[PDB]
Amino acid sequence: TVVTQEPSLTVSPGGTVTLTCASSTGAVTSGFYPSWFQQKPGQTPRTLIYSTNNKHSWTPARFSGSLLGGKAALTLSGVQPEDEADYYCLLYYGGVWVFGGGTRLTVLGQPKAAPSVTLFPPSSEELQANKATLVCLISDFYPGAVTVAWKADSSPVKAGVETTTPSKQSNNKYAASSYLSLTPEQWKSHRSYSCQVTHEGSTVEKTVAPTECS
Amino acid sequence: DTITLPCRPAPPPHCSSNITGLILTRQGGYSNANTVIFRPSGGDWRDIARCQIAGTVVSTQLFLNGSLAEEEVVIRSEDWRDNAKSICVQLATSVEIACTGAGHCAISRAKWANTLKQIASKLREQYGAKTIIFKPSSGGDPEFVNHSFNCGGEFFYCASTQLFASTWFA
Amino acid sequence: EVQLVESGGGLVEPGGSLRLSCAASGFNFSNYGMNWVRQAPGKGLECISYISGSSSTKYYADSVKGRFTISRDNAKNSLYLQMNSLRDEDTAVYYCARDHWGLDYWGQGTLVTVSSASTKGPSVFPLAPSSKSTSGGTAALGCLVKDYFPEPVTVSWNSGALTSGVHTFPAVLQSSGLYSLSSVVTVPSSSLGTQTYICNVNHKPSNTKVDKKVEPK
Ligand SMILES: *[C@@H]1O[C@H](CO)[C@@H](O[C@@H]2O[C@H](CO)[C@@H](O)[C@H](O)[C@H]2NC(C)=O)[C@H](O)[C@H]1NC(C)=O
Ligand SMILES: *[C@@H]1O[C@H](CO)[C@@H](O)[C@H](O)[C@H]1NC(C)=O
Ligand SMILES: *[C@@H]1O[C@H](CO)[C@@H](O)[C@H](O)[C@H]1NC(C)=O
Repeated sequence: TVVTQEPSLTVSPGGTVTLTCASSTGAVTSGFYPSWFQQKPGQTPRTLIYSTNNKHSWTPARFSGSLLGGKAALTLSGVQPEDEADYYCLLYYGGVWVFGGGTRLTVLGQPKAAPSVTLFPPSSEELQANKATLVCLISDFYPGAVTVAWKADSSPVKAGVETTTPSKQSNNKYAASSYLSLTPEQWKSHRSYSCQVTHEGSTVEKTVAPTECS
Repeated sequence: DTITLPCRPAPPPHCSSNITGLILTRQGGYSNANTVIFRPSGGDWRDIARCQIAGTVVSTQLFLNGSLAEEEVVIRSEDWRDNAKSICVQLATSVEIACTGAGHCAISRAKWANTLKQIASKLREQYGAKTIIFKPSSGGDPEFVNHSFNCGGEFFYCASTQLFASTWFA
Repeated sequence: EVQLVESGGGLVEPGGSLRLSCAASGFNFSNYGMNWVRQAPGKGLECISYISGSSSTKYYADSVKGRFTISRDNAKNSLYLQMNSLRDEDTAVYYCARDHWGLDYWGQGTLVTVSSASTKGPSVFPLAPSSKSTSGGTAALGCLVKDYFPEPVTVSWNSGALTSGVHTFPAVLQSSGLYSLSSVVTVPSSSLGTQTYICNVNHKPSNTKVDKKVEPK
C-alpha cells in the first residue's frame, strides 16, 4: 500500500498550487480521513488539514483540503514565501495510518541575495589545548550555492577544510559554515588567514591574524 | 416547537448542519424483559470512522453532513450481541440542526421525534424487543459526552441530552 | 495546552535496545490513542506504531514488527516505545503524536542514532568580539561547539533571553566522525561592556550542560 504525492512542485508568490495525494488501494474517499502536514526545515510536522478539509485554528485561510478524481487535494491559493516547506499527506486505512512521500514546494520568487560572511580566529582556550580552528560563517544568501576557499597568508589551503552544505534559514535564505583545522603552531606561524566565499560570481573575503589580540 | 441543544462556545450561523446519522451504545442487560436502553456512543473517534458514513465533518454522537441511506433508516453493528460494539444508525431523511449564534442550536421536535421513532423501529426489529429507551450519554470527556463538531476551524460542544431521552413502544 | 514531551533517545549500538518515553499533559491521556512516527534524516515521515487508549489495539509497521513494542501507562500519562534489535535503518527522529481524527498534536521529537561509535561531549570555546567583527556599531560574538557526538546540541544565549540576532549554524561531520557547530549573534557593540553574554550549550545525548560566558577581547 503506497500513498503517492508529487515529489516536487514550484509556484510563484501570490499564485495557486494544488498538491495531489493518491492511494494505491482504490480511490480516496472521505473515509480515508486525509491529513496534510507542513514541515519547514528541521521543524516538527504541523497539521494543516484533517478529515478531508477541516482546518485547525492555526491553519492559514489560504490552505484548503478537497477531493478530486479519487485523490486528496491540498490547495494553496495565494501562496506566500513562508509557505515553502514539505507537505506530507496522511491517509487512514481502517486503523492504519500511512504517510505519503511528501512534496517539496518551492516558492519561485526569492530575490537573489549576496552572502554575509564572518570569520572567527581560534580562541584562547582552543589554542591552549593544542588545537586551532578558523570558523567562516556564511548566511543570508540566495540561491543556496556558494564555494569556499581558504588562504594561508595569501596562498590557497587545501588540507583540513570542512564545509557544510547550505541549509535554509527561517528567512528562506541559505546559510553554511566552513571550518579550517590547524595546529596552534601553524596558526601563529603565518601572518593572516583569509576566507573567500564565491556566490553567483561575486566573492566576499574576510581575514584575521594571530597578532590581532583583543 | 423545537429541541434546544445548548452549545459552548456559541456556534456561528454558518455552522447549521444536517444530522444524517448517529452512533449509539446499548446499555448492558441483554434481556431486561422487554425494555432496551440505548445511549449516544461516547467512545473513540475510530468508532465513528468505522461507521464510514460520517463524511468529512468531524462530529461526535451525531453525524453531520454525512451520507444518507437510500430507502430507509439502516442500523449496523460489528456484533449486535455485544454492547462494546457501537451501533451506526444511518438516517434516511436528514434532520436540519440550525444554529443561530446565540449559544444553542435548534432541532425540529417533530422531525427529531419521527427520526427517533424510525430508529427505534429498526432497533426493535433487530434486538427483537418492544420498548426502546433513549437515555443521555453516561459520562466521558467533553468531546464525547457532548455532541461536538469542528466548524470553521473551531470545535463546538453541544449538550445532546434532550435528544436522547424518550420511550418508544410497539 | 496539549503537551507531548519525548525522552530517551540518544546513541545506541547496532543490535542494542532503547526505550522512548512520551509524557503527556493538558488532556485526559487515557482518552486518546497514540502513535509513534519516525523520520529518517533527509527522508520522509513513516508512521511506525499505534496504541489504543486502553492499550488493547496495537498496530506496527512491517519494518518494525517483532522488534518494536508499544506500551503505555495511563496513570503516569506515559507512552513507551521499546526498540530492540536496532539496525542502521532505525536512526531517525522519533515523534510522539496523538490520535485524534489524525495526528493533531506531536512531540518535539527525539533523535535516535544507531551507531557503534561512542558518546562524546562537546568542547565549547567562545568566539570573542574584537575589532574584526565590529561593523557600524554592531559586534558579532559567539561560541564554537567542537568535537561532540551524537546529535544534537541546543545553544541559547543569556539563559534563553537574547532571541534576536541568534543564528545557530548546522554542524559539520568532521573527518574524526565527531560533529561541531558554531552559534553566533550580532548585538549593539555599545552593550559589550554593560551586558554579559552567557552562551548556554546543552548536549542531552551526553548530559553535558555548559554555560560559557563570552567576554570582549
Ligand atoms: C478522564 O478519563 C478517565 C478514564 O480513567 C475517566 O474516568 C471515568 O471515571 C468514571 C467514574 O465513575 C468511570 O465510571 C468511567 O468508566 C471512567 N472512564 C471514562 C468515562 O472513560 C474520566 O471521567 C475522564 N474525564 C474527563 C473529564 O475526560
Ligand atoms: C441541509 O439539507 C437541506 C435539505 O433538507 C438543504 O436545503 C440544505 O442546504 C442543507 N444545509 C445545511 C446548512 O445543513
Ligand atoms: C454542512 O453543509 C452545509 C451545506 O449543505 C454547510 O453550509 C454547513 O456549514 C456544513 N456544516 C458543517 C461543515 O459543519
